[PDB]
Amino acid sequence: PFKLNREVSGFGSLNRLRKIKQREAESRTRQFSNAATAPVIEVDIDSLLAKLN
RNA sequence: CCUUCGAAGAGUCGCUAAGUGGGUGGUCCAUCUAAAGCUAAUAGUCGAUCCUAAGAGAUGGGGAAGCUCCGUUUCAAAGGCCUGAUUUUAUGCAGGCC
Repeated sequence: PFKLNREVSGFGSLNRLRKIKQREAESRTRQFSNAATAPVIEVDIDSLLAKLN
């Protein structure tokens, strides 16, 4: 398995607000319906890996 | 016009208060509302210049209505220097000496 890089790494004020903004966008990209018939969520891996590389 | 409400200056008045309270007058009555404020009518070479001596005298602080006085290192945050791969949640100075 590949060792990727986390999006925001730090706890200073700038990094803490980066974390806030990154979590705020996670409520809209990785949605899970908690249902048996939930679809498998597929996203744009190219952009994410651009963030994680 | 109708209806529902309706605060009031304390080390102050007089050691130290009150809220139909209080202040001042009159032989019970009369009159005002303090302790807040505004408002017109011939020298690098000789000396000084530099250094400190007895002493004087700022700052810190204190007294006095004040012009000013006391006190000279005093319960003052009274200033200089050095080191470092750039300082470990990521490039907002850390440590040391007198």
